[PDB]
Amino acid sequence: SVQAVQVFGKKKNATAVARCVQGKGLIKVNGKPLKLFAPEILRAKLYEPILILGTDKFADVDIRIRVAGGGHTSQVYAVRQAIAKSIVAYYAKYVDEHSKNLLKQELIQFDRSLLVADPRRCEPKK
Amino acid sequence: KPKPPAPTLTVVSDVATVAMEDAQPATAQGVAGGETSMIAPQEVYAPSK
Amino acid sequence: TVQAATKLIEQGHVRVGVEEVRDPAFLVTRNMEDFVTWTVGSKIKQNIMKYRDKLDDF
Amino acid sequence: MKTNFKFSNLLGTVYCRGNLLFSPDGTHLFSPVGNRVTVFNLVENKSYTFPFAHRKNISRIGLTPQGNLLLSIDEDGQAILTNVPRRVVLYHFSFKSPVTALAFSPSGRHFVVGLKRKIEVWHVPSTPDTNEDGDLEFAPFVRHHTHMQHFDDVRHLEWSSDSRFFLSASKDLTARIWSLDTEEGFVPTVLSGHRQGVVGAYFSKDQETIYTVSKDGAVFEWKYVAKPGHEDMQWRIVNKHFFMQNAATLRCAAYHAESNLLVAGFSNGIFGLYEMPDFNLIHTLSISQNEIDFVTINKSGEWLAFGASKLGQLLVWEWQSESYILKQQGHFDAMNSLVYSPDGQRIVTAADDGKIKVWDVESGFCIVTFTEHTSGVTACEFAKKGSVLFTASLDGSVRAWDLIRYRNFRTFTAPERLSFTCMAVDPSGEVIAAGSIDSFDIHIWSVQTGQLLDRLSGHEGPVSSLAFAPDGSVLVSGSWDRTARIWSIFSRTQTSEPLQLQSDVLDVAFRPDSKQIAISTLDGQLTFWSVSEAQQVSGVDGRRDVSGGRRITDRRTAANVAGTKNFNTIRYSMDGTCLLAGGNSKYICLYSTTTMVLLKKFTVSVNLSLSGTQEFLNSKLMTEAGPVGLLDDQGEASDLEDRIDRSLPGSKRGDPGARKKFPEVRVSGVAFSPTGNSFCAASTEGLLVYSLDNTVQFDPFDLNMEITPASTLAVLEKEKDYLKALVMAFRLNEAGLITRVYQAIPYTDIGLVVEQFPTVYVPRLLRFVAAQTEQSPHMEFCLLWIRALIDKHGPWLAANRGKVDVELRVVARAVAKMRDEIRRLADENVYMVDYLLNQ
Amino acid sequence: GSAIFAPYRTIGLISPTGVPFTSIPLGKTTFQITTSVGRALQTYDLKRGLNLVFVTRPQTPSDITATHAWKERVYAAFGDPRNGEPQGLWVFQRGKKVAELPLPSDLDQPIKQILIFGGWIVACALTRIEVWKAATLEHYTTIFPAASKKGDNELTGGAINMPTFLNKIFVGRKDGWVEIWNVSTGKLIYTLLPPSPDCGAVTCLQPTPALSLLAIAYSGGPLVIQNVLTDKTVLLLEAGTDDAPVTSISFRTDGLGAGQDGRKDGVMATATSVSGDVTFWDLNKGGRIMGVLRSAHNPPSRHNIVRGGISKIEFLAGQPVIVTSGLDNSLKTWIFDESPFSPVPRILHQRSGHAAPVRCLHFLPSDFDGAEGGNKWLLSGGKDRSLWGWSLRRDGQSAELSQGAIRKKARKMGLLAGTTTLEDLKAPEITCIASSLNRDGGMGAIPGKQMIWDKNAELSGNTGWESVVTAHKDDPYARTWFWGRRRAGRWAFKTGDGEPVSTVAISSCGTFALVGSTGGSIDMFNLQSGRHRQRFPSRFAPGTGRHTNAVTGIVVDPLNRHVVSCSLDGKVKFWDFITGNLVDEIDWAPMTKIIGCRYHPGNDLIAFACDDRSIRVVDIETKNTIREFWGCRGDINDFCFSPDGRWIVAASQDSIIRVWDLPTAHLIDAFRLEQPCTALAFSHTGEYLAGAMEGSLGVQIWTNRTLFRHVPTRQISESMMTLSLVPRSRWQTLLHIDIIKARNKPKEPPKAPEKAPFFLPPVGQNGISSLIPQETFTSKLLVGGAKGDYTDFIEHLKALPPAAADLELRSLSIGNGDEATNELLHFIRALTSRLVARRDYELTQAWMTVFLRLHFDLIMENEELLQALGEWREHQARERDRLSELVGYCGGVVSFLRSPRT
RNA sequence: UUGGGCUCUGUGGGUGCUUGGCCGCUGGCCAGACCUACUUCAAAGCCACCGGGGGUACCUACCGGUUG
Repeated sequence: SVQAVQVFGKKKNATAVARCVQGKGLIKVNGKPLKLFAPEILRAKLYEPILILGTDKFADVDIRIRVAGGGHTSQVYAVRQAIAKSIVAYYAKYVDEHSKNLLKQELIQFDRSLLVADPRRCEPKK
Repeated sequence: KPKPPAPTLTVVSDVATVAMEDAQPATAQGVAGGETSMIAPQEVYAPSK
Repeated sequence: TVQAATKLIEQGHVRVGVEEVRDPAFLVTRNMEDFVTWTVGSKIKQNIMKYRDKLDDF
Repeated sequence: MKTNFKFSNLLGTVYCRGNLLFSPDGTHLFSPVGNRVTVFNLVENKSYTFPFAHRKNISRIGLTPQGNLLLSIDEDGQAILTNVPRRVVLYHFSFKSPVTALAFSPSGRHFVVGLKRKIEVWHVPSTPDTNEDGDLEFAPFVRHHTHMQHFDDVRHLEWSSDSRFFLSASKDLTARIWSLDTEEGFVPTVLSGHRQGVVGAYFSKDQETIYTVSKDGAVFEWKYVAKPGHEDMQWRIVNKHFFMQNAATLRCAAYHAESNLLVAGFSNGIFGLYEMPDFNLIHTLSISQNEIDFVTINKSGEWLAFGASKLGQLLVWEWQSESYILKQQGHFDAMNSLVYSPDGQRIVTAADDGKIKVWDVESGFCIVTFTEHTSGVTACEFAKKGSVLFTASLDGSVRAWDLIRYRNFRTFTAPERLSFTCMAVDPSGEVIAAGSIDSFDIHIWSVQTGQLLDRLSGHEGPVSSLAFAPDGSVLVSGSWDRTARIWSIFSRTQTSEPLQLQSDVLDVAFRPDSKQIAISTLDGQLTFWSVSEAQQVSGVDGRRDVSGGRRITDRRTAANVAGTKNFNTIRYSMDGTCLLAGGNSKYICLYSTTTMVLLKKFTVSVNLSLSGTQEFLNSKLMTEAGPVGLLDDQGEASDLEDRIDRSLPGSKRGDPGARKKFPEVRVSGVAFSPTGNSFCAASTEGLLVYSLDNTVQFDPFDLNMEITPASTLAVLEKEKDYLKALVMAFRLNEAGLITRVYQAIPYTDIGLVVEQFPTVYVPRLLRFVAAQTEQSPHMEFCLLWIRALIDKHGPWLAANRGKVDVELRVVARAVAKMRDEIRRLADENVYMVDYLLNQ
Repeated sequence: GSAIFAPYRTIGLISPTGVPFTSIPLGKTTFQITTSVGRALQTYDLKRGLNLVFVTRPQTPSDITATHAWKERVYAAFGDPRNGEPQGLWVFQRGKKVAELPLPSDLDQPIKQILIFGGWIVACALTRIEVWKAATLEHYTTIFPAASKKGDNELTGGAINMPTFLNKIFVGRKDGWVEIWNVSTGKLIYTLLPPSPDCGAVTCLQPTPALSLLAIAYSGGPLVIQNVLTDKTVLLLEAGTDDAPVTSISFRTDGLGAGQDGRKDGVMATATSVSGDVTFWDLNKGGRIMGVLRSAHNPPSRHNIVRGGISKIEFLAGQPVIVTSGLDNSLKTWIFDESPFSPVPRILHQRSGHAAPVRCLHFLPSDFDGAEGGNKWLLSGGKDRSLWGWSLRRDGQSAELSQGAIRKKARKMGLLAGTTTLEDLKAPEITCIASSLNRDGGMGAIPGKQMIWDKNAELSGNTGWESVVTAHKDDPYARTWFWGRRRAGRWAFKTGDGEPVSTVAISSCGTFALVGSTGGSIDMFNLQSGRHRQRFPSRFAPGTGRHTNAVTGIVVDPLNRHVVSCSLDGKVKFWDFITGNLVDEIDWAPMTKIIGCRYHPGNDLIAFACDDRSIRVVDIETKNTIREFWGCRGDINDFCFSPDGRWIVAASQDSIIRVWDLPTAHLIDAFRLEQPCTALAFSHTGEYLAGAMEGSLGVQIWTNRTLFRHVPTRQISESMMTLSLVPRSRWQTLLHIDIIKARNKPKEPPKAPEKAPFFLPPVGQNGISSLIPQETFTSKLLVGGAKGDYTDFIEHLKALPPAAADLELRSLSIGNGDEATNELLHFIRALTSRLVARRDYELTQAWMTVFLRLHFDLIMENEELLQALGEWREHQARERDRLSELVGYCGGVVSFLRSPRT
């Protein structure tokens, strides 16, 4: 009813939950600000899909994020995949399908793992 | 699972391809085709003991 | 039970490997009784996932 | 490339349940498949079809004895007429009743048609082709007369020679004799007394004696003779005979009053032909095991034609020499795979019936079947050198045929007994791979050894799709492991690589420019990955882009129809520009592989006998008894071999039982003509062949204002500026114009023309001169043209090889055709006469 | 006339003119309605909906002025001879003219109305009544009434028979008199005078279901009912206002429906051609009224462009049904209700065409290759401010595309009562529409009910959104449409400049509708969203590319890379689609002023209409004009393409349509119409053309005589080794013709009886085939060798079928022992002749091959032909060496070019 | 915009290409009407779907006989 999509994010044993609902642009991880959540040097890496999308995509929404499990690199990676998959699914359910294809084409065009839980697998040379 | 794989023969003749074929007025094959006899020179004769 | 099952299949929610299912007498061999599962995106799948809280609309 | 694809010709079948006819000449063969009708020309091996269509299956066709006009009749009333040499629609018309009989008059003015009860004669409206100052009428069909002195279905009609009278075969055991007008020595009379129904009456040539053949195998010659008590003459029976076909009942009988021969076609698959007025058996023969649907004769009388409904089974049969003319087996299954040879003058199909069959694209005819495969046949594949095909089926065994001598020269079973569902082969023809539902490991064999090279593995479940890279090195498998597996094989140290997917795999295909590989996943998405940097160059959805639904027996809208949103297969274009895909769904998509858009979408059927083919259906035919096509009309017949229901309950795939009424549309695959400029989808109804209509659409390359056909002719004749004339001819791209100027240039200026000809315009010229090589009687002209081209642009074509690859291949097919057609005979004859002069 | 397009039909029409319908009952289950187009007549079914049963052919050359339909035949009088037009009456049956009525030569009057009864037909012209015996269709007499006054002698109103009176006609004068004449003797037997003679003229008259009572409608107002042999007035009614006279009347014979109980009969419907209302009276006690139907159509007005009225009423046979045909191209059949009482009927059937001409005209693209297809649905934007989806296939399955419960909106308000009117409530008229069914998924598009033009995405983006854009007159907002749902969507789009919309088009993929204003700005909206995304330009030099004038002619490339946009004055600007930015422009500012364009994909071709009466066609990639044309003489009304890039059709102000052949860059056709044609439309594949004239509502349909028959029309006006033509199949089977008969010999033989019938009667042309071309090949070859030209026998063997050819090639013989009698030697010399002719290398070598194959003993036994073999061998070795080196060079380097990295 | 909403029901259209309602139809009717005649010769066979193993007193059928 109310504009709401909910999207996971996957790593080895990091996993993250994010809730994309309508807003004016607030973003918090566990309730604390995004510019506060990381080992602060990876904060740019987390900032990435924002910097490809342009903020006005993020202008109309509001995201809560949950993360849990695992270490730091694991966590930040989970946050970014939740950001990406969540904003794609929010556009899917609530604006133009051509705009969803726009974000997906652009973001995937940048980096593959921002949309796929490509799992670390166990196939050495046999 | 399909069947037991059974041994099976099929006796060929020495006729041409267009003789083996089904019923048409004129084959898709041209003229360089229409003469090979379904069996190689190895088939028509094998030098052996 | 077989009411829910049969009605479910009539409105078509059960893929078998790749095909869909309309005709509730598709006999299922022992080899196929693993690859039965639910279809591309149905609300039954989302009943499952809405319950176990892995509901991810993507 | 330029994508303006239009409906070219039909193939994939030979016939359907419906009326067969001859041209009044005797060369053109008129056959119904479904709704669309095809003609086969029997002297030059030619064939095509007509661009009309019909919403149901065809029941009866008629033709004028002059020839040029055809009137096609589907069931449930609706009808369309067409001009046969200029194969266009002329008129549409609505009957509102199910036909049962049809006969054009030899007058070329009338035709008699039978709706089940009512009987109607209609005049034939004029055509704009036949009047000089004339046009189409608005409601052109005009009712002439109609009679309802009858009680049942009206089975057959036969005019007289004079077009004054005709006989009608009923179903209520009667025949009826009528006059077009009110004659003087005529009564609109009736022939009575039978046991099992007049299936066919016939006049003689002399309009004195007549015949009625009846379904219980009973013939009756009648004459207009007096009553046996002696102004007082009656059309009464003078003699009768039976065919002692013991345990059947015939269905279709024809009779040439010209040569006075009668042919009879039966329920036990064996027909009999007879010298009728003396009733002497010419002979009999079993054409099939099933039965006979329709029988016809040549106008001259030398040929017999038979269409059997159940199996494909169209055969024309020369009786005087006791040999066939053609005997064609069409699919009673779904066409699980299709592929042209790299030659591309032939397609081999494989259906789930067991039969596999090689047909040629020219002539539309089947040259061969292989039938040793004891189960439904899944996919097949060709090599680079194309002289060998590989087949995999559901018998659990792979077989490999050389395609110059046509034998199973390789036979595999896998040891731990599998059941194959997808196969592929190395392009060089060195190793086969096959992938299964029994044991999910993927299997590689080597064509020379034939013993098992290796199980590969790395798959959570069965491998659904198989494809090879045309270089010879890289494999891809695709499977419900949620994996796309790139298999690095023919280095020393083999490896895998995953492309993980958010979803599951249904098909994989390649770019000939082997950097690019695409995946069809069942959520609908298509994805192109760069093959070395194993990474997504692009992805796109296809759910709504193929969402065509409401298959019968579904209580969903065509909104939410699952399993009509899977792209069964994909294929890039011959250059590698447009991905073509098509599935279990009404529609086929065609996309650009650069910026990922729908270039072109195309329908797979218009028909409506078949099931889920028009994404909304209606509140008329939905009864309260459920959907109306579904109440079992296998329960109402007179044919016991129809009333039997040998089905088991619910098996979505193949069996002899064959519930096989209202099949759905599944568009079982597509294949591009490797010569380019044509492709064909293989579908449950048949095999629809679209081409590139570059003839009836104007398309210049890069024109100027002052470039006109008159100006081309001016610089041709007066100025004789040959290069400029050629390049403006190409710049216009008009077919007859370019043909004319090509013939116009003499064979000496070709060298300077190619010497200062532009490389922007070379490749289309190579295609065109290949077309000239294919279609024109000017060989040495074309060949010296080619020699000059290769002399000039040998280095440049060797530099590119890839933007020009399909044109290079069509040059290859031109030269190879000329070579294997002529120069073999040339050498053979010079050696022949040399030894004969040596004596 | 023209050379390409033949006239086929005028559509958009059920009953626009003033002529009333005529209605017959078929059996006890159907009622035929018959209505005049104006150049034809159609007959509709009543029970089977309101689909069209018969269409009248051929067209009358003039406007029809009268009709009536009997048990089978359609009698139609056409022609007002007072202005030029030839007149006549025709007899049709089942849409086709069976007969023609013999007019009196002395008829300088248009023929008003028609009546049929007994064995006689009577036809009233202006003051004159002519009679034919219907049993013979022959002229019998002519009735001439007389009055003292030039006015009073006029036969207004009409005439009728009573049901129980033998051969008596009842006519109304321009005076208030009704005259009874016996038609058998042709004698005026009686006349009846109007009571209270202030009433002027009998405006109508109708027999009642009771015996011998006539109802008379007076232009002065009174409705009277009178005994017609007693001359006894039954009732007066003051129902006609002075300048608002009644048009006509009818009684209810259904047997019940009056007295407010449902338990009474005798109801009168009456109507006036000044209104759009009709009126209902219970006749029993006081002849009371009970019920007004308010605005059953649009009433006629001269202040407005709206056209309408009420041309007739009728109670049919004994049922609650009443038809009214108006002049608003309008039929609505009404129905009395039983279970309650009701004053009025409610509607139960309808067919409608516009009340004003058609402004814009457009076709629908194919259900991409299916049946909904090229030539089914044509959208028409009528100057009655509406949008209609017309069916070329079955005219009934056309429909309006409503804008809601608009009629109920009016009824809640007072648009139907007595402020603006209903056209002023519906959206303004239509500048230009574009369609794209690249998403138009039909009735399922949005499940539910949706708001309209407002100024949620899962379900929508699953199936389907709106698909038709329309530019309107003076709104700054342009409008969307759900095509496959037949209603207005929810989306309007402004310009942002606020200037009223100039023109609108849509993406190749149904995604963004794009509008260009008269202010200059170009805007883009995503339909699934209904959201603005791009203005042209946003913020060469970027940021500054705005059009300085009105913007007509905006389209997009189908790849959606570049969008081309024409300013009315000045230039055409091409824009990077994704960036919203001006890439490349072309200006003709100081000499032209571009007034439109059409763009055909499949050709990358655009024609531009420019105010110097010219059309400039550009190929879009090479960014330069390619095909300019100067043929027009007024301003360009409308132009359209060919499917193929071969034709351009154009209509101008002077009712002159000129057609150009694009490849030859020439004039083909030019033809003048009776009216200026406003809009042009061409079927999405090449069969049909639809043109929209001015004034005449209901567009015209033409066919493609070129698509059927070939026309040679090119009149630009102002007012060496070769092959043959033989089947490759034929010569290859001539070489291979034993093995084919092996493969066509049946595996199991046919089982002939032991009693074999010897001497079957033969078939074909006297025992042998029809395939032998009919008129001694040895005589032919021998006389060619007596001559030097073997070419007759050569062409004979060329035209041979393969069996007879093999028979002939085995049938040779040396003969008597002479060099002039050996067909073998003559054959070899014919072959050497063809080789030095360099004509048929293939057939030559093939016939040589099979000849060598089956005559070897004789040729190694004879040397007189071995000489010929040696000479021919020299020639063939030369040809073989040349061609072999050539083709081997070609194929070898073909292989080297196809696989060089080895 | 001088009231509006949800929800349900009822009618017509269309959800496929525009050739009559009926009959004892080369014709007639729709208000119908006429109503019971005339008569030379029964038919050619075959096929024909029941769940499995098992019993056969009686019945049916087939085959081969028997009195009359």
